[PDB]
Amino acid sequence: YSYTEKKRIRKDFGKRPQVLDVPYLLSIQLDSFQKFIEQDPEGQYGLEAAFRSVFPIQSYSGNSELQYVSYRLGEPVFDVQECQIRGVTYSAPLRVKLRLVIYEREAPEGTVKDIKEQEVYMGEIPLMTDNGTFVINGTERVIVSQLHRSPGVFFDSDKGKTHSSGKVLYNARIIPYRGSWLDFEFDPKDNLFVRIDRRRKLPATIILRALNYTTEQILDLFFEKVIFEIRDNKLQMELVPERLRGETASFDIEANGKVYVEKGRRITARHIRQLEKDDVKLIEVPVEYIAGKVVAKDYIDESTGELICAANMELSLDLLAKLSQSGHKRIETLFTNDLDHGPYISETLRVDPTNDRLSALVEIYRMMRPGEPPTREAAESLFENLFFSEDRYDLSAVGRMKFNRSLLREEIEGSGILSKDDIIDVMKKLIDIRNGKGEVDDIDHLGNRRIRSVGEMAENQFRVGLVRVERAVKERLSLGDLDTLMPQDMINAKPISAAVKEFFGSSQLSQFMDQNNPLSEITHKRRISALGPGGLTRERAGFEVRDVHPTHYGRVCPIETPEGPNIGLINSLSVYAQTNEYGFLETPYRKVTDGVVTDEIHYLSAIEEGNYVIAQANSNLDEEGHFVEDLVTCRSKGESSLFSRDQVDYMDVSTQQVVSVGASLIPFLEHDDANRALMGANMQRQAVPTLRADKPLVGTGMERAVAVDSGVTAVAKRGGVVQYVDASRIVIKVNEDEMYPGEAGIDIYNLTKYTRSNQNTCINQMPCVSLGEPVERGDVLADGPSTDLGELALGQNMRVAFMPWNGYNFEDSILVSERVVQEDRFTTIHIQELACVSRDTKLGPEEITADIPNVGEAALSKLDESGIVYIGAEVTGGDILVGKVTPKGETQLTPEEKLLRAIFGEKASDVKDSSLRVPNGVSGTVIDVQVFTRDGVEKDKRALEIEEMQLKQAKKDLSEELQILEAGLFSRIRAVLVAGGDEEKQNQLEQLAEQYDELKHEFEKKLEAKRRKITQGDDLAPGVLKIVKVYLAVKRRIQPGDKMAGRHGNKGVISKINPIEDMPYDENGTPVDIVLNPLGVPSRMNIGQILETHLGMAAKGIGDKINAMLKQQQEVAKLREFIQRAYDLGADVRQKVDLSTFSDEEVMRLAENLRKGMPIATPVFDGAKEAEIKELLKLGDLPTSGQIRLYDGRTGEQFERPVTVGYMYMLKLNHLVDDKMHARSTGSYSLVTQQPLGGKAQFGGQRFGEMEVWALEAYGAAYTLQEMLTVKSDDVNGRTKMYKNIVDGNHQMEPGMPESFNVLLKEIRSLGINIELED
Amino acid sequence: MGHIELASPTAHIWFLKSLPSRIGLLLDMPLRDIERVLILTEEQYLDALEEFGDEFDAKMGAEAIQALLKSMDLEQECEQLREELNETNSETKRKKLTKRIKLLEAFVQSGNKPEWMILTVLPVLPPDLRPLVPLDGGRFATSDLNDLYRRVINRNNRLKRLLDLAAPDIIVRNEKRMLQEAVDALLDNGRRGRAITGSNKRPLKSLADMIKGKQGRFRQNLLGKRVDYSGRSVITVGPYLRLHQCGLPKKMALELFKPFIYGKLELRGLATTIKAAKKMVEREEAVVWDILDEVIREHPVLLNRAPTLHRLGIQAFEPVLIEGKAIQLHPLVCAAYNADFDGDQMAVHVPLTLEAQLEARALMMSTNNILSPANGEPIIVPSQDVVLGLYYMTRDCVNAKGEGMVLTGPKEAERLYRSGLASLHARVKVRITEYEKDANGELVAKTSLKDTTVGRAILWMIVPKGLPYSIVNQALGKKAISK
Amino acid sequence: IETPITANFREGLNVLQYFISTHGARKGLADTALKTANSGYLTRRLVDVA
Amino acid sequence: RWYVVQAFSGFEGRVATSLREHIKLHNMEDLFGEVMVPTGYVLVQMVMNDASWHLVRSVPRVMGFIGGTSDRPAPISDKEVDAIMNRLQQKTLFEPGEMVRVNDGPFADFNGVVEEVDYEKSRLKVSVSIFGRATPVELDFSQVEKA
Repeated sequence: YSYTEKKRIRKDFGKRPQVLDVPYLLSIQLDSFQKFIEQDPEGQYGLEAAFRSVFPIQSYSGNSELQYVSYRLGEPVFDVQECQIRGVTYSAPLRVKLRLVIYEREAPEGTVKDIKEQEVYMGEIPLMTDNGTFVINGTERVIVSQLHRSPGVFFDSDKGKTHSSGKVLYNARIIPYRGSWLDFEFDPKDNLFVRIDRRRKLPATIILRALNYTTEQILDLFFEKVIFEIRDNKLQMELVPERLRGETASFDIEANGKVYVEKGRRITARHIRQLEKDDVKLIEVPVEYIAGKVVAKDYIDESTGELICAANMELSLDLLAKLSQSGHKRIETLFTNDLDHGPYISETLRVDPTNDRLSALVEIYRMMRPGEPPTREAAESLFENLFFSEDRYDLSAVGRMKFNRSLLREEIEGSGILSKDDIIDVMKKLIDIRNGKGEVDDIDHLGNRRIRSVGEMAENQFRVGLVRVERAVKERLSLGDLDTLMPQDMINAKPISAAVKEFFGSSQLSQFMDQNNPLSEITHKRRISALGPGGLTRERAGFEVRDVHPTHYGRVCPIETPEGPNIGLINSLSVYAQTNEYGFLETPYRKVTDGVVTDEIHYLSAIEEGNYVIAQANSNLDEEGHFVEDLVTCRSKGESSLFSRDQVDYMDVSTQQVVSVGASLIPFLEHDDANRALMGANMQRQAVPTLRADKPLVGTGMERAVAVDSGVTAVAKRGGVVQYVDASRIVIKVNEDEMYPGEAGIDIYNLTKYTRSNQNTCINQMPCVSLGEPVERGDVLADGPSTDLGELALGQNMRVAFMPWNGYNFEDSILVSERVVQEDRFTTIHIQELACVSRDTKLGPEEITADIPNVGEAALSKLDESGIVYIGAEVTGGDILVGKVTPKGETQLTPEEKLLRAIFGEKASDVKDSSLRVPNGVSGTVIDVQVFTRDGVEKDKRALEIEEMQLKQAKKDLSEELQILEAGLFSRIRAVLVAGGDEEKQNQLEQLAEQYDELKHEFEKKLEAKRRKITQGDDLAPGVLKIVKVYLAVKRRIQPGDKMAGRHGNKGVISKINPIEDMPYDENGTPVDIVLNPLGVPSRMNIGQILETHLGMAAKGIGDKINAMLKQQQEVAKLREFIQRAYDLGADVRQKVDLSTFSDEEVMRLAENLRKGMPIATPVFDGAKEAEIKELLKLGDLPTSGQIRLYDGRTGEQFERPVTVGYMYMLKLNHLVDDKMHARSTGSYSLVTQQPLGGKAQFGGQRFGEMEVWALEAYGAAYTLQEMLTVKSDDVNGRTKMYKNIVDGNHQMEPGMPESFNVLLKEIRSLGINIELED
Repeated sequence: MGHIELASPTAHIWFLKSLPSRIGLLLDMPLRDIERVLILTEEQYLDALEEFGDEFDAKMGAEAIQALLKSMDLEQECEQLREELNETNSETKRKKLTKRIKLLEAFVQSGNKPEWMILTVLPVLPPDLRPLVPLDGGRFATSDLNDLYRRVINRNNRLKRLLDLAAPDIIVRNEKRMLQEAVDALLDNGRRGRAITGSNKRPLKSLADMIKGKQGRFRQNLLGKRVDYSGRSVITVGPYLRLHQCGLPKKMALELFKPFIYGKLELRGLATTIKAAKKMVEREEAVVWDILDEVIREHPVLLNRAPTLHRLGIQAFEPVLIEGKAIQLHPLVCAAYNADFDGDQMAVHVPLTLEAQLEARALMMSTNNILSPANGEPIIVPSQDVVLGLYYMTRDCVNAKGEGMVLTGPKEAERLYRSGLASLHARVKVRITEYEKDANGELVAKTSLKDTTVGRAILWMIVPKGLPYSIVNQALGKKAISK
Repeated sequence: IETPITANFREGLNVLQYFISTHGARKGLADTALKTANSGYLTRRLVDVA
Repeated sequence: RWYVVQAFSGFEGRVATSLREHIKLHNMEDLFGEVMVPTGYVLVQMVMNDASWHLVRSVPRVMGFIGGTSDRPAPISDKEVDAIMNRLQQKTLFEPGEMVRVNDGPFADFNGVVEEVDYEKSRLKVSVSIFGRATPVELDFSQVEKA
């Protein structure tokens, strides 16, 4: 066991022991980007795959090469904490080694001269933090990973009701990475088809006709042949015992001196053997067969020289005379049996009018590009150039891995270009499924779904920014003959920087993070959204796919799926999901080497998994290696069934492999329902960070890995002893290791406080460990917002009862006591940006007030002398944030202006207005203001004041760095020089004092490089001079209507809070905090709610006892033994850890932090039974019923039945009162029509819709319709002539025309139709 | 309508491209040709053209719809179209005679010329109805309604200038195609590919998409939307309040009911005028509250959910004074709308004037509507804590403290409330004073001793005269509470 | 399938018993959600005939 | 990529089709995908090359390309970032015929040559290049920098 845990330990419960490894959690992002931004010494995925493939580029026929090797990265411009605060994109420069090559006229492979290396700055590219976030414009924005239809050969069903005429379909889907789509198909006329890029239906013959196969060359390569023979002036056959199956005998077939099969009957297993055993190769055949059967090859008259039947043509007897008389030894026909080898292809080649390549080639482009006319060589180019190219078309790796998996082949790799032998087999195996045999493929199997993460998405985004410049490069390389520098000017920083920003800026992928919790933050990084670029749309989705399929197992979690229009489309990964070498999903399983469940684990892919026996989790194990249960429950072939012990190849290892992080933090899923579990995990993301956090006392076990791997809380990298703890910053001596070059270790941590997020909240990091204590490698030093001692708090601990209270809990509503609000528990700061821009002119720049004019009777004393609001101020009403003063006017320049320059004794002219102000209704307190003024024009007093304090800090920090680093080095030398004990002695002091003076430059040059950074970083965009934001914070309180819920799924709204006095009392006289309804619990279903509460009491009942030992000042040995045995026993479990050694200090502090709630850790899949609950209830002197008849604090009397009381661990949620509550009388209007505005911006509109109008009409009321739609909405002036009529009390209505409907008339008028009010 | 814009040809779209045609009917044309020039398949036509030699020549552009109607009429089809049919007899002879009667049955409403199909003048919307959507608050990036109408202007000049400067039909007819490309994107955006592909505007925004973006012009027009004195509100409970009441908040009530608030303060003499009151309003006052306690009883509140479908949505309630933000109400009426109070928005309507105020408190309230419009059963039927409590008291209880002590009537409820004797019991006889209106005429019938349980007997004195009493409490109220 | 579940929501249960319940719960959620559209059409449609 | 073809109002649209007119005369494939007519500013989709530039120089003269430089559209960083780089390079020594880089007023993001050097008045009449021409304006020793 480690340190910091020895303050608040949880009771480690569960059917399974504590020896297994947990991954780094946010590795899927990190371990992706690392590879994509790595100097990989092979053709590996990221940059060097995107570079070795793309650039060995030449000129158009000019023979001026550009050959590439390696790349040069640079130093970062600005750092994380500061530029997030600032509002600048996070990017680094790129130098590139560029050696040019030019070939000579008529000479093979040579070099004259390459000038130099030269190199270019290749624009700006963003990077990932150590936390695992991108930053754009000073706001954190992360891309979500994708799942789509993967590359490779796949088949589909689409049965019955697709036609809705009693017909089954069969279709192809050739999915490449890049380039066009190929859709091979089937029709009801037994034929093959093609729809390149979902276009129009055209034959698949045309493809064969196109790709090196004409009439004859098409038919030769399919399969096998019907060899007819004309020998001794009679028709004969070369018969094989394979082809006759599934047919009827038509004629008397006899050979080899024995009669076998006659007319009428069908063939059995008895008849086939007579062809195999007695040897049948050559047989005689009559004429009437050949009357209907179809010729295979072309034949020609050797005498007259004419067409003896074109390919795929039916026969006649008059021809048969001429054709047999001509001189043919070998005649060939087709098979085309309906059951086996169907008439697909044979029928197609007859339908389509043409034969040669010419027309087939000619047609495709006239269809590819309609409207435009063709050429001879535009045809020859764009087929070879479409599909037969390493540049335009790349099937790459994982495609060919799957493409070659499906077709049953030895080689998994082949040609980079599409080859002549591939599409043939692609064509064939589609018909092989259409004909009848085999089972239909499914995309539902996760074997047929590919993982791309944001780095593989960045990969997809890089090569376009490489190809778009290639055009410029190649077109410049051809025209450019002179060699006066090439890789400096011919490359620009514009197209590489811009093409990347198109996706990372404007996409559904790259969007605002929902940073309101460590959970929320982590889990946005670990999700999958299917709708996006190159995938799903609103057209195709509805049913299927959204639902779980068998192959998910422990890769993707069904629990964390956000609801809305796209329910079950956005899903989250499991805790223990990992990526393949191929780039897929995997689940770990313990190798069962015959009858031994190993500790060493091997992963297997979605296709590789199915064959071997994959267990379930819950099982028992023996001593030496053997299995306990005779008939263990397992899976393999997508279903659960019974199997033997030794045939098991693999075991399931862990409990929570299936479930996700946020879902594995809910206790007792296995007593709760699957129904209510889903809305918990979704709304568990959007929870408010409190000022004071309380923890969960019913824990799980996941909490310790999540907060550490989050990057939210301060994580200690190395191990030593804490120096100076402050609120601001914690400094720590290393002692153990010492740094590489010198000057000791020393770790420093800049704690973030009173900071802002994307969803309008507060983020405060707070200290944990004491003033001068020791620290290890990987221990929590400072807890962030809503976090506490290596535990994720989110919400708080609440006394919760389960009864009605004259229905103050009517309909899943909540009471709340005043002792909740009085303990100052759920307190939160909702923080809002109130920003202003003034300048951007072509005469005079808008001045920073220094005055503010002129309205009222008080405001001059409220605001500072400078212009901005003073550091901290309570804004109430409609005051000013930052500035006014604008240079309007242009009246004249008469005497009156020389007579206006002292009423307004300021500026050059009588001109001053406003910028922006505090909104009416919103009221809060200022904390810290930040200024960003353009470099070029001067700043205010405050813009200096902030940075001047920063410059003090800049020198103070470095001098404080100097203090111990000089002392630590020089005193270690001074002590040994005393311990040990002239020209050379002067020479030493010279060289020493030279090193002293050389050290003097190190700090000054670092300082200068750092002092440059501060003022220079005040230039965001062209044409925005003043960017000042007033940081006004609104602390919202525990008010009626605020969001409250349990972890299991009890959404509810506070009714009206009753006071403490009127709230009840227990036997000991301890009131209940929150009260819920018992009425939701059986309608929709929760037993976990019941269990968590009764265990919450159980946890805190033992907790209440342990305090008393310290409240009485008793202690010494006893306290240990009560806790020892509490951890020693909780109804027969493993992971049992007593307080074994625990000789002072540790115990003293363990108790100190573990008081008034001894926290349990109950698992998810190993949800505790009632024996564990009750034994802990027994350890803490509590009823087994969980039901005490309590005297009311109100009336005084006891209830008839015994009321269940618990602790629910209720939490708070985001959408509070103010967000939903709006009410506005009269004021402003929209720009189109004389109606009010949309919402959450200007006027309090709040729409009615078609639904409420139909309602309104039926309510039999003419006025209450008209008032909403004629009197007081559509007409502004109809309101204003009624503003006249209402106040006095005169009344009566007159509308006229309803204004909005003139837009009906007018838009039709502009359509080119006539509307005028005639008659 | 500011614009004129005279194109050297024309276009339209409704009349060029729509599933029931008009230009296709007035000429005898398909749409496919009126689509591509200016039924079989494409390759079938090309092969049919290849087979039927020459022929051909070539057609024309938009003028080959414009000039067509210069010898085309309405009141004159009726002596012609059936003379072709009259050649291969007969039937149609009468079809004209019927249509002649149809025309002679006018002439109040008539069918108008087919020249009006096609626009030598291309009309444009007025200034106010097309504004710039601001990006920051002063930079004014390209609107969702003018980029294409810049094109109408762009189209007329290009032709009027190259007819002056002389240009080939390769440069002239393609401009007529490009005259049709946006003038056919300007009034309709459907069935074809045109304009910008997802930069500022996601689709294209036509006058067709302004009238039919999704499902008509309800939103702007029919629906009106938004409205003065409107509010959105959340959830509570409300037990102390009545069913014929409305537990409003503090703050939102003052914001909405403004015009009468001042209308009082001005004319009576509380505030000096309309104006010394504003300064008093801006700062919030104690006196304001006292004045507005009076109007609340005189002016109701109409409240609904975010989805309403029945005549059980717009049920209205008399406001009553409350000092709490979240809106308290009845518990019965919640079953009528169908909400389990876990995040259900409750919108507000306005009860102004005198004439409109009649229809609130007289038609559709809680004070008024009780029994079902659809069913014969009650809608006012409880769920959860109501239902339960009643049985929880009205039950054949196991023993209890009591056995059986007999009681008169007024003494009952209390002895069982007082001490020892529980509330449930089972089995206590009572002088229940019942009344049954037999043979038509007020409260007839006399007292009786009948067997019930005791929570039952507690209730059976609240009893205002009518019902069976005790007969009905016996058994249960299972579905009988409603019944 | 041939076989069913055999245990109770109150009692301690198993890993692979919750898969099949989520297979159907996902259907039930889309059932409750997508029906608001169809009813919304059917509410209108009938009133838009009357 | 997107390059802003500056054209003249009235015949600004004429330029946008005069693109597509001359496109067919010099024809092959590619380059011009989707010609946007947004309106002095015509936004035109193009990858950089020598072709189509020669065409613009064959039929002018009202306006050319927009961005950073006329030869190769279209960058985004003008001269303020150049004014940050000049700080590391550093004079108040100004004379007739030396380049005197402006960075204050409406003459910011622009360079110029000093015309008149006043020592008595403490001004530099720096000629800023705007509209393919010159603009001579007095800007302080600080309101400018030596190139």
